[PDB]
Amino acid sequence: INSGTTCSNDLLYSNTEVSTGVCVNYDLYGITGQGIFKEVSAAYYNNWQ
Amino acid sequence: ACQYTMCEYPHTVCKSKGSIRNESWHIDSSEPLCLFKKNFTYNVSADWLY
Ligand SMILES: *[C@@H]1O[C@H](CO)[C@@H](O[C@@H]2O[C@H](CO)[C@@H](O)[C@H](O)[C@H]2NC(C)=O)[C@H](O)[C@H]1NC(C)=O
Ligand SMILES: *[C@@H]1O[C@H](CO)[C@@H](O)[C@H](O)[C@H]1NC(C)=O
Ligand SMILES: *[C@@H]1O[C@H](CO)[C@@H](O)[C@H](O)[C@H]1NC(C)=O
Repeated sequence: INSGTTCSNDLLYSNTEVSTGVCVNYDLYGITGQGIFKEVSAAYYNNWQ
Repeated sequence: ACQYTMCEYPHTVCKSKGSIRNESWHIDSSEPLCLFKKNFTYNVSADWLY
């Protein structure tokens, strides 16, 4: 107990509810803020980004 | 990254053509307090690593 790796949840949804066009809150991978999403076609991300 | 029991004289032993010794750089067969455990992959034919 209280040491190791196999933790319990304690976490939020991880919801696939990316709602574009409106203003939302976000907590993406640690970074928090408010913004508007908009879908686009991009290729500059790599497999660690 | 664990809580290992390291030797006084650690070494490794190659696997392509093994030597007379035995790769004995720890003995901690207790599935010990491992804070981190991971596996990543790399190219076998690449000359340098960084
Ligand atoms: C990371 O890879 C190593 C080597 O591929 C894994 O070690 C093997 O684990 C299996 C199952 O416990 C054993 O039967 C083999 O003898 C091990 N090989 C060696 C060379 O030690 C290791 O389990 C992998 N780790 C994770 C977290 O997947
Ligand atoms: C290496 O380990 C094997 C199996 O335990 C043993 O038979 C052999 O003698 C060991 N080698 C040395 C140099 O002690
Ligand atoms: C890296 O791996 C790829 C896939 O096999 C191979 O084509 C390439 O030659 C490797 N890189 C080097 C420097 O050998």
